[PDB]
Amino acid sequence: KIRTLQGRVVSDKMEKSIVVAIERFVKHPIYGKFIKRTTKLHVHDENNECGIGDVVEIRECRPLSKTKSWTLVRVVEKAV
Amino acid sequence: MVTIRLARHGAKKRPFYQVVVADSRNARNGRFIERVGFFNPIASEKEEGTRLDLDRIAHWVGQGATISDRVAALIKEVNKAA
Amino acid sequence: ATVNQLVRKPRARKVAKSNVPALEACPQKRGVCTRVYTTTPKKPNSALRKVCRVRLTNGFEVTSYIGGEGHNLQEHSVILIRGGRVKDLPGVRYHTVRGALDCSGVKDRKQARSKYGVKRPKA
Amino acid sequence: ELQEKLIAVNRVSKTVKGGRIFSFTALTVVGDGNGRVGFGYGKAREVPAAIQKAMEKARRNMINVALNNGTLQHPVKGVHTGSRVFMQPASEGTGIIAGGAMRAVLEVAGVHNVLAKAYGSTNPINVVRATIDGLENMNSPEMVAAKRGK
Amino acid sequence: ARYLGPKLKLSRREGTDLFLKSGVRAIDTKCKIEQAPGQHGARKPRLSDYGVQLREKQKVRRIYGVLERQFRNYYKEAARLKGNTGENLLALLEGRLDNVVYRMGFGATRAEARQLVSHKAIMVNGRVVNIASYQVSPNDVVSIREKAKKQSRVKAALELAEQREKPTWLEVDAGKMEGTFKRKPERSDLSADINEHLIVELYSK
Amino acid sequence: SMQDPIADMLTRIRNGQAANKAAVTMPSSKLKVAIANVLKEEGFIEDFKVEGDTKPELELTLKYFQGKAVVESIQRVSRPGLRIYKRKDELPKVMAGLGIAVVSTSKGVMTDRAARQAGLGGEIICYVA
RNA sequence: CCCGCAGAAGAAGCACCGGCUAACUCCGUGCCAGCAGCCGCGGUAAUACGGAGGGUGCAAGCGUUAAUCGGAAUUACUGGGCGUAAAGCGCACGCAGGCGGUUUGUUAAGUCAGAUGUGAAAUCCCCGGGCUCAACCUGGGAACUGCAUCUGAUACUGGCAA
RNA sequence: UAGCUAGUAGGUGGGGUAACGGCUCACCUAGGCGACGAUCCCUAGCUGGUCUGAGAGGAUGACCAGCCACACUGGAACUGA
Repeated sequence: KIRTLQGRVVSDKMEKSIVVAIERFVKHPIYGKFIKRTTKLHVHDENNECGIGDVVEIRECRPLSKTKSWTLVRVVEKAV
Repeated sequence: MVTIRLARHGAKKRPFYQVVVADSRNARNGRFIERVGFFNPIASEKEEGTRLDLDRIAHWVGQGATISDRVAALIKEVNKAA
Repeated sequence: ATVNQLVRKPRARKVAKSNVPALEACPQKRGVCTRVYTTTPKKPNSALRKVCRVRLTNGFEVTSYIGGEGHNLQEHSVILIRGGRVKDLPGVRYHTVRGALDCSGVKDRKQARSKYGVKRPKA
Repeated sequence: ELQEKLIAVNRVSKTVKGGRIFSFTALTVVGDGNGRVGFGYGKAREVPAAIQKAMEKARRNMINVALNNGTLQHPVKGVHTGSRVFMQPASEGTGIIAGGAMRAVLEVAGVHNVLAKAYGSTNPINVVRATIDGLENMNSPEMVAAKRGK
Repeated sequence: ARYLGPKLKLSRREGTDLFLKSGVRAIDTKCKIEQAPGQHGARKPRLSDYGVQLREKQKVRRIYGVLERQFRNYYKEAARLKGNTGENLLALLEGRLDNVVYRMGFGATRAEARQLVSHKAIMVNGRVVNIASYQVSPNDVVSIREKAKKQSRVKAALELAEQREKPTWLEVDAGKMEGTFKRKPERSDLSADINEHLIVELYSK
Repeated sequence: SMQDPIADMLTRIRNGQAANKAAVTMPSSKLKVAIANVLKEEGFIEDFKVEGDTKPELELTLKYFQGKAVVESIQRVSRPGLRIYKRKDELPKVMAGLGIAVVSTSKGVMTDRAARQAGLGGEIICYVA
């Protein structure tokens, strides 16, 4: 299959694009504590179906603008 | 061009050559794709002096690799067994 | 101490700077010895301690102790400063290498001879 | 087969009416060479009387240690006053490599090849007291299996 | 790079016969052993703990004729080898070629054996070895060449080989003047009085 | 508030051994009965008994060999502030094998010997020495 | 590299000796000259200064200086503390954060197990081999504690539902 | 050093490149980054490794090898795979 990620929409307001925060849960190298850690990504969506506060899966593609090398596959869990 | 060639690694007045597969425009003792055998011109009169992986050499010559005069001489020395 | 508090702000021991700003941390430097002095020590000791004041080659003007019994330094006398504190004098941080550029070896010495710049007597 | 050795002698003082008065304290450890370790303090006005009181107190007040073949069994930590002490059996980890005043008690204790590292304070009067406490609460595989059934 | 001095002085600081002058006569008789290692030698030392460890290391080096960087390298090799580091260290000191030439009775002392080894009078396995610290493997044959065979020294040395204890890990045979280092010496096969835990602990501080 | 009931259980057992207490009661859970079954199995407690219907109460009958107490030192390793997950190679032995370390592996709550034999590591709960 | 020649013949210094720290006396100096890494020596009998005799440690080196780590558990993750030694905010409310009672079901993100790809070669480590040995060179392995993907396990933690 | 950013963030279309792309231009939207530390300032080639350490770490990155950058200083292209 393809490698994909899941994350939540952190903001919405851009012209056929979105930005998604990813939560990786990584152990501290010295201290041995599992710490949450984000990764904000500028993600493309044609016809901008996902709004703010959603949860969306996301795959990597060719560059579509500056940063923006990521595009959604499936919007889940939109509940407001 | 990729070349199966020798690369000098022993001490002073005592060379040990390792036969590698390098992009030919690298340095001699520099970057190689894979090493594929060795050649000690002394070693002693014991057992080997030279072993050399003929399957990988045949693979690279199948790919288009060239072979220097020493490596050709060593393959002409270790023909199939001797 | 709580592991969260160290994730927020890690441990940090200070730098523990150098006693000898002979800059770059070079083993010796050379200087010009702007003047030559004798200086009285701190309280439990009493002597007159033979000490020069030196314009180094890196710009720093530092004062420097002169080891051994009797020297031949006078005011221009390019010397090779070494590094090493004399605790008994307030503010000398360096020594002069005896047996170096314009600093002769100690006259009539026989033991610990290498650290005073004196050659082996022929016998 | 008694194997006595002295660790520390000191000069303490008292400060009476007319000047000071100086006394000497020994600190010795005896032990047979197979468990059986004791320490004694002892203090007197001259040094040989001090060491003799120390030996005489150390020959009594002697404790059993459950040694292994020639060494400890499991790593053990003994603490006394300000003096924290680690030991590790070092299964033929050759030679007794301990701090001062711990080398002696481990030497006459009959152990041969442990690894130590005292921490904290390392006053000799309290670093033994932290080796015996230590070697005292170190128990053997026939004692743990005695406790917990098997 | 080697000692070159008064030998019995070194044997007199240690308090023990270091076998440094084995030679013609019997037990010392002109050493004043124990009495005075220098001018204040009549004084008892009251030696420290560092002093006993140090003095044990010096006993062993002054026996086998090794200096400190070489000895220290033997301690590193004995440490990394599997087993008991004291026993490994004595096994490394006993495999030295000058030592094996001394044990076989080819030299009267270890310095004389070291000069036999040094002056190309000794072959191992039919090849001449010039080096005092060559490490003799088990099942080797070390012998004297045709030059420096039937020279007086070695004969006299074999004469005083019978006065000593005939080591178990050798094939001493003096007829052909060749020997076989058969196995590594066990710790229980040598000397019984050196305390190698003291030199393990000396280097491990 | 209570945020580590396992360390609370081990605290009950340390302070029961230290007070020559005959038996120790506490609120019960699946993990505490799993650990308690490991402790009875390895010989550090005498018995356990879970009673109650709507509020279960685990009860550990403690052991005392001589006058001394059997549980010499019980420690909590994987606390909630910092959890400790060891592999089958990193999996420690306590008092050089004379003292078990209760590891929660995927196959269940086991000891260090039993889970190193089973070929799988996990979350190391407590050292019992 | 081998053989032959002549003759011990061409071939030993450097630091230290009060304690720490292995190794001691005499003479000169007399708060001076000077020593010193710290403690500190020297104001007339100085094992601390300068010399000598003696000894100790290293050795074609030996000392000093500079720099790093160690010792230093004196930044403590392993592995420290906070009544009085330095250290509990003057006290609360509370957002983000950290942590979260108990039972069942599902997931399997953390966690664990296995597999695959990769983690260059040299270097470190192990077992061998060649230079008379050693340093050195070298064969094979281990290792590179990682990351990614796939396959599973589901006790604990997390997500979801009750 | 708490705000930084207007080709700036995104979109549509044209151009450009070997190739995606604000790479460039016109128009439209008003975004984007930031206390998980942006922006500014000081320092610095990076790594395999080296030194020390029981270890975890700490320091460092001379030789050897991989990558980057530079070629008196600042800029530009031409030829050419």
